[PDB]
Formats: sequence, C-alpha cells, structure tokens
Amino acid sequence: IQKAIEENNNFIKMAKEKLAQKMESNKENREAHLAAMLERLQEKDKHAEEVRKNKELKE
Amino acid sequence: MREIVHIQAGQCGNQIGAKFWEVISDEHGIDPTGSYHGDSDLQLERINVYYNEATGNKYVPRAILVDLEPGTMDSVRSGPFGQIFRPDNFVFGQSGAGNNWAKGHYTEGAELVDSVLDVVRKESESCDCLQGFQLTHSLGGGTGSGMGTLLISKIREEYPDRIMNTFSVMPSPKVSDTVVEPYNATLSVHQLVENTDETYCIDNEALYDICFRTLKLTTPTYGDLNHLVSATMSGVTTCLRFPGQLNADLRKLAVNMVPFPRLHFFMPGFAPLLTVPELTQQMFDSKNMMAACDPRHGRYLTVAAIFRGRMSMKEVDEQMLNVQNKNSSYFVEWIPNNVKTAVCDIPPRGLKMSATFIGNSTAIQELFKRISEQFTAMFRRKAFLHWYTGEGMDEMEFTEAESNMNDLVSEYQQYQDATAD
Amino acid sequence: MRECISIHVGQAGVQIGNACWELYCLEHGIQPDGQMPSDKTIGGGDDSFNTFFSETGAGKHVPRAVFVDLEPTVIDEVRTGTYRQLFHPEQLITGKEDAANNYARGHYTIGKEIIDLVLDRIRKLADQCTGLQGFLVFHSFGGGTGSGFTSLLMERLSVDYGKKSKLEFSIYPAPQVSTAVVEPYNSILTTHTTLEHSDCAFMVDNEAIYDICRRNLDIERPTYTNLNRLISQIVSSITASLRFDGALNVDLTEFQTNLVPYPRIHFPLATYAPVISAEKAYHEQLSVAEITNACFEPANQMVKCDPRHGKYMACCLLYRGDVVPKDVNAAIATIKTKRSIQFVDWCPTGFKVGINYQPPTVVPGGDLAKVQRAVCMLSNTTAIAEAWARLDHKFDLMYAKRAFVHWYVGEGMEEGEFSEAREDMAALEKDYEEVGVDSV
Ligand SMILES: COc1cc2cc(c1Cl)N(C)C(=O)C[C@H](OC(=O)C(C)C)[C@]1(C)O[C@H]1[C@@H](C)[C@@H]1C[C@@](O)(NC(=O)O1)[C@H](OC)/C=C\C=C(\C)C2
Ligand SMILES: Nc1nc2c(ncn2[C@@H]2O[C@H](COP(=O)(O)OP(=O)(O)OP(=O)(O)O)[C@@H](O)[C@H]2O)c(=O)[nH]1
Ligand SMILES: Nc1nc2c(ncn2[C@@H]2O[C@H](COP(=O)(O)OP(=O)(O)O)[C@@H](O)[C@H]2O)c(=O)[nH]1
Ligand SMILES: [Ca+2]
Ligand SMILES: [Mg+2]
Repeated sequence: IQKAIEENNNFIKMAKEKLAQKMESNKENREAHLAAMLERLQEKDKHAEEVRKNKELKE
Repeated sequence: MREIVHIQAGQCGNQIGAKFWEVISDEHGIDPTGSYHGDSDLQLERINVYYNEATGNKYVPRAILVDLEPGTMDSVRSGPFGQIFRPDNFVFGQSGAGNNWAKGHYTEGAELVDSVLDVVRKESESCDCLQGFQLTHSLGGGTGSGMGTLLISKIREEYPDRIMNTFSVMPSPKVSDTVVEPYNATLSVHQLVENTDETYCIDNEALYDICFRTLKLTTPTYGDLNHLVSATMSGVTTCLRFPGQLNADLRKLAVNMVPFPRLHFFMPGFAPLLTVPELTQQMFDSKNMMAACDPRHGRYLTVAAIFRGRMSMKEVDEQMLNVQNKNSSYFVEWIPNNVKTAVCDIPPRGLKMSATFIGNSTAIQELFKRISEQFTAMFRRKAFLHWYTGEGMDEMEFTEAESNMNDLVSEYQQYQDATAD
Repeated sequence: MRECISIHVGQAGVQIGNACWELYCLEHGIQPDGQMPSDKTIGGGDDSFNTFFSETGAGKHVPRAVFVDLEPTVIDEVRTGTYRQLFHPEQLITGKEDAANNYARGHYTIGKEIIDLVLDRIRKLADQCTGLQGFLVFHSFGGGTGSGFTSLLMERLSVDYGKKSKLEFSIYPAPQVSTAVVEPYNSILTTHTTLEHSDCAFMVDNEAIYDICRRNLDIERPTYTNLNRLISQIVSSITASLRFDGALNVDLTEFQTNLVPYPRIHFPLATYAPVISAEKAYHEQLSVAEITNACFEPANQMVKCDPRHGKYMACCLLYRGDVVPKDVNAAIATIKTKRSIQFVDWCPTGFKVGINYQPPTVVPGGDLAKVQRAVCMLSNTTAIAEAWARLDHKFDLMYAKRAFVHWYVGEGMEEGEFSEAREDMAALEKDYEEVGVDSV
C-alpha cells in the first residue's frame, strides 16, 4: 500500500511538472515570435526615418 | 461577436470599397439610412462582423475611409449608401499622392497615418473580440499602394496577433495607361508578402479580359470591372457573414488556405458570369478566375469553394469529388483533402445560385512574373527614378523588392515540383 | 453513489452532449424542466440514474455535466434550446475566441485563459458526489479545442484527481464533414498527449457513421444531427449499465477489466445493431441472432477497419431490451462456427455478455426505427490500428513538407512536439502488432 501511494504520487508529480514546463516553454517561444515580429516592424520605422532624413538633406 | 475592421485606401480602395458595402448591405437587408428591413433572421445572426449596432437598431459600417486627396471622399458621400458611413471615420488629406509610392509610404502618407490610426484604435477598442482587418486598395497607384502598405505595417505593430487581410487590385496596361504601375506593384508586394496573412489578388488584366472576351463589353468601364469585384468580394466573405461551419472567420480560413506563411496570395473565381455540375466546372475554369493565371499551369495547394442558393447538397459533394478526381494532377498530393466546400443557402442579388472560388495555386507566379517582366525592363531603363529618390528612397529598395518577388515565384515553383515520395 | 461527471469539449462534444442528455432524459422520463414524476425521493437518492443526474430540493434532476467551448455560439444553442432549464448556467462555460483548428491555441494560447475556471466548475460538481467514479470526456480529434483544450484538461484532471478513471468518446476525423486540413496534426498531437491520461477511449469514425446513415437509414447527405443521434445511441448503450439496474446488468468497469489488457491498448471497437429505418423495420423483426450476427459485419462498426484481418483480445456484448440469455448463447454458438473470429493466444475466447431490460429509445422525429431489442458490441481488436495507420500517413505527408506547421510554431509550439507525438504513434502501431503475435 505504501508503493501504491508512492506510484500514485509519482504520476501526479510527473504530470504536474511536465505540464508546467510546457506552458513555460510555450510562453517563451510565443513571446519570442512576437518580439521578433515587432523588431522587424520597428526596423522599417527606423528605415523610414532614414528616408525622411535623406529628403531633408537633399535641398 | 468577432468583428472585422474594414479599411479602404486610395481611389481604387474606395471605389471597390463602396460597392462592397453596397452589395452586402442589400444581402443583409439594410437601407442606405442603416435601418433593417429584411425578412430572414440569417441576415442579422452575424451582422456584427461588419456593422456596428447603434441606438435605434441603426447599423453603421465598421469602415475607415482613407485617401490623400479629398476628391473620392465626396464621391462616396454622395453615392448610394454614402450617408451610412461614419463621418468621423473619414480621414482625408489635401496634398494628393500622384501615383508616387514614396509619397504614400514615406512622405505624404506618414503624416496622415496617425490620424488614421486614431480612428482604427477607436473602432477596434469597441469590438467585443476583434478578429482582424481587411484592406481594399490597388498596388499600381500611390496612396492605396504606398499608404495602404504603411497602414498595414503600422496596424500590425499594435495588433500583431490579429489577421491582416487585403483585397489587392493588380495593375494591367489594359485598364490604366500609367506606365510606372509595375514599380508601385513590386514595392507593394514586397510589403504584402511580409505583413499580410491573406491577400485576394484581384487582377485588372483578368477583369478586363472577362468583360471584353466573355461578357463581350468592348471599352469596359471601371463600373463593369467593379461589378465583378463586388460579386467576388461578396462571395469570399459569405462564410464570414452568414452562419456556417467552414472558414467561419479569418483565422480558420488562413489555417486552411496558407500552408507556408509567404504563400498567402489567393486567386479568386466566380460563376455564373444553372446546374450544379456546370457551376462547379466553370469555377475551376481559367476563364472564370479573377487573376490572369491558368490554374492548369500549376498545382493547387489548397482550395476553398462556397456555393450559394438553394441546391442539392448531395450533388455538390458528388461534383466536387468529380472535379478533384478528373483533375487529380492539378492538386498537390502531399496535402490530403486540401479542397473544402461551403454552402450558404442565401443567394446573391439576381442569381438563383452561384459559386465562388478561392485557390492557393502555384500558377499565381504567372501574375508575379508579369509584374516582374514590366518592372525589370523599367529598372534597367532607370525610367522615372528621380521621383522616388526625390522623396529620399534608395535604389537598393527597388532591387530588394525585385529579388523578394523572384524568391516568391521560385518558392511557388519549388512546391509545384515537390512530390510526396 | 458511483457518480460519473461528463465533460463536453468543443462543438462535437457539446452537440453530442445535447443528443446524449436529450436521449438520457427520454430514457429516464425526465422532462425538459428537470422534473421526474416517477422519482419519489425528492432532493436526493441512491438510484441508478443518480450516477448521471443530481437532484435539487425542488425536484429538478440536473446532469452531472460540464459544457466547455472557447467560443459561445454552440453552447448558446444549449442556453436557449429545449433543455436550457436542465442545466445550471455555471455548467455552461464559454470563451470569446476559438482555437481556429489549432491544437496550440486550444492547449496554450486560448486554453490557458479558461482552464482554471473550468476545473473550478468541475470541482464544484465533484464535491456534490458521494463516490465519484470518474470522468467521461467528449471531444473531437480535429478541432483546436477538442484536441488542444481537451489534452490540457486531461493533464490537469490527472493532477487534481490522481488516477480517478477518465474515459474518452473521441470523434475521429472524416473528409466528408471535415472542417480543417490540419485535423491529422491535431489528431496525432492530442492522441499522444492524452494517451498517458486516459484509461479507455471509444473512437467514433465520422466516415463510419456517415456510411451507416447513408446505407442503413437512407439519408442522402447526413448532417451532424443525423450522426449525433446515432452516436448517442452507442453512448447510451455503453453508459446504460451505470444508469439502470438489473439482474443481468454488468457494470462498465467490469467490461473495462476485460477490454484493456495493457494501458496503451485501451481503444475498443464499438459495433451497434440494429440501425434500420422505420420504412424497413415495418413488418421486419430483428431477432437476437440477427442483431448479434450484424455485430461482425464490418459495415456496422464505429471505426473503419477489418477485424477479419486482426486478432481479438476481448469481446463484450451489451444487449438491451427483449433479450434472454438463452437466445444470446444460441446466437453466439452459431456465430463462432461461421465467422472469422480469432483471439490472441494469451487470452480466453469467451464473449462477455450484459443485458439491460430497458428497451432502446428514440428521439421524436429521428431517423432510427424504434426496435424492441438492440446490442452494442465492445471488442478490443488489433484491426483498430488501421485507423492509426491512416491518420499517421496523412500526418507524414504534410509534416514531410512542414505544411501548416508555422501556424503551430507561431503559438509557441516546437517541431520537437510534432516529432515526439509521431514517434509515440509509431510505437503505438508497433504495440498493436506485438500484442497480436503468438507466444513462444
Ligand atoms: C512629356 O512626356 C511625359 C510627361 C509626363 C509623363 C510621362 C511622359 Cl512620356 N509618362 C511616360 C508617365 O508614365 C506618367 C506618370 O504620371 C502619372 O501618374 C500621370 C498623372 C500622367 C509618371 C511620371 O510616372 C509617374 C510618377 C513618377 C509621378 C508623376 C507625378 O504624378 N508625381 C510624382 O511624384 O510622380 C507628376 O506630378 C504631379 C505629374 C506628372 C508627370 C509628368 C512627368 C508627365
Ligand atoms: N461527429 C461529429 N463530428 C463533429 C461535429 N461537429 C464537429 N465535428 C468534428 O469536429 C472536428 C472539428 O472540430 P469542431 O468540433 O468543429 O471544433 P472545436 O472542437 O470546437 O475546435 P475549434 O475549431 O478550435 O473551435 C471535425 O472532425 C468535425 O467533423 C458533430 O456534430 N458531430
Ligand atoms: N478596378 C479598378 N481599378 C481601379 C479603380 N480606381 C483605380 N484603379 C486602379 O488603380 C491604379 C492606380 O491607382 P489609384 O487607385 O488610381 O490611385 P491611388 O489613390 O494614388 O493609389 C490603376 O491600375 C487603376 O486601374 C477602380 O475604381 N477600379
Ligand atoms: Ca430521487
Ligand atoms: Mg468551435
């Protein structure tokens, strides 16, 4: 009966830990995908500044 | 509900944009005042996707009208269903783009975009659950092309987890005599391939050839071309507007239609321009595509087809299998069951039954190759380049857009030649 | 006691819940308002139907069920339907944005926003139980919620309820009514993730149900409504042993002992008889022998496969209605001397039999003829691995090119989860092959 308790607890434990790792791993990956997207959008805004600057330095 | 925020930019965007709102207003049974006078409850079950409900059962289009010149604004406001649009959602400049992509994207448009974003944010924040945006514009001009692609980038920065859809009208010498349009188109495609999730490629070449060769309309007016666009735009949104199981929203459509993120350019089709067999055969025929491409010159990655009207649903299933079986070579085998069929039992105006087609075909490269053919000849000439560099643009930004479109074509070719084993 | 809590996830789970709970109400004489005149113990009881219905002081019999969907239009039909009074509003849980046929959105992006609220409402039902037996989970394989959110729920249920039994009714995708090209991906992902957390799963192949509706009920284009009323009959036969009492009644848990020889081999094949139209049932009585022999015609199976090319590891017959053991034994003796019935060599060949005297029931205006006797066979056959093989092949075709995978990676998943899930399916296919080999 001590083994049955142990094995029941080990299944709950491994399920709890396996899930917590996935949600943490998934949060990082999704955020990192969103961060890379904004950075690419943010570097086209910086490019537009260089373009508008270049029109003012044309006259 | 799941609201879509509509945006129409430039002349082309506002022209086809207004007709789109005219057609679906009638299909949902609302008058140019905004009151409902219909007969079927299906018209109102999913009305909030495109309309804001105001006090007194007044339905107001969730639409934002944009242009760098105030001309088109008076046309829409005076045209039918002009008094239904929200006055505050009109955002017009005075300068005018003059078919300069740089003006729309970097100079003139960059100074109006913020007052547009204020209207986008105000509409968005009032959405129960915003699903995304749909933009109507052309790629050959300057405002709809240059500013249209600026707004998309700006909106994506604040709503990166939403779907960005566009109805992009592709330039053709058969309709517009402007010669620089392949510059604006190439520069736009460089942006649409990066910042949109679904683009309906409305090709003026196909619209012209249809009116001239099938409808026998020598000297076709813009009204004739836009009647096809309006019927098409009504068809490819039926699944969003009426109760349905299949591609009921913008995200579920993208998941079914886009196997690779860059390959998100659809060629739509419509029928008639009847029996279920020949409705199905027409919609898969090259003459009924709204993009000047032959689908039998490539393979279908995915296909969405919606039938409208009262018809035998057993027959639609039987005939969609028949077309897939007799054209098995034209559907990629490494995507099982890539053709999806929807059926909405409320037909369009005038037709007892119709069929709309949405194909992700590798034959779309034929359209991008046409633009590239014009663009490449203009670039060697270095014809009309000072107007772009005059606004601060570089010569590399032209080269980069060219090579990105070459990659898009070769990527569409890669998967056309790919096999299962 | 021995209460069972039903959890209906996604459109398929919800819409199948409507059919099942409507059918249960008609079987027990429960009205749409929850009143049950025949039930004289007001406010509680220990009767067999109390395993699935709780009782309020006002005499209302309330399903021990939770409905969950990450979008509100399917559950709205329950909230405004014929049986809206049957459920407490807290049993009907909806989000605002569905999973868009994406396992990642159902398990992570959208599911994590509502998983805690759902578990709280399930806990609220469980605390009303004096002897909770386990859970029944209804969901599709193809949808983003049915796949993604279900596997999240099953993981969380294993943490909060340990090894309490968890049963699945899983809708296996078919192209005739498919809604997404990526349903093979969601199928493999949810099967891999739930495998460790489910004790027994009854797969229902939509193509199997679709074909039966066309051939046996003369339905030209079967709808979800046609399919669900047939599915609810199979579900009602399987749960009948929990909801009714009787001398020859055998509890589903006793069958479970026989049906699951190893933990991963917990996918029984269901076969129901008779599926016949009123037009055809007229002046035609289906005897015990006829409906029993029909259980070994592959055309009547809930999953497309050929048991004649497999081996049996268990065979259970769940009769209901006018059936006496005598006729069962005669029908079985005939079948054993005429069919392609082969057991593995490490298991006895005897058929386990259960009889519930409560006759089959049909919903008004339904396509099934009302018959005096029905039977649902639950068998554990290696042949069911053919269903895995078909799903895995379609998965492989798309995953070789990474088609649509970017929709999943964008929501936080990694390609390692696809390969891990597919490797598990390959081990499962080998498992079903190994159990079929003869002993040395
Ligand atoms: C005497 O010969 C010609 C004289 C003109 C044009 C042509 C020929 Cl040949 N050709 C070949 C064309 O194809 C037309 C086209 O312009 C058109 O859009 C249209 C209004 C004509 C254009 C210049 O390539 C377009 C952009 C570079 C655009 C031009 C502009 O619109 N503004 C701007 O910044 O850039 C500008 O000022 C308002 C007016 C028009 C220009 C002038 C130069 C006439
Ligand atoms: N048998 C059956 N299958 C159904 C039914 N409704 C949907 N399905 C199947 O469910 C799968 C698609 O998932 P759905 O149930 O539609 O949706 P969901 O589970 O809520 O998931 P989302 O798409 O994320 O909303 C496909 O295999 C459909 O055929 C139904 O009433 N009966
Ligand atoms: N089909 C169609 N094309 C249009 C319409 N208006 C403009 N276009 C196309 O748009 C291109 C020029 O861009 P336009 O929209 O006129 O100008 P913009 O506002 O400066 O972008 C040409 O290829 C035209 O054919 C219209 O109403 N219908
Ligand atoms: Ca009682
Ligand atoms: Mg759903």
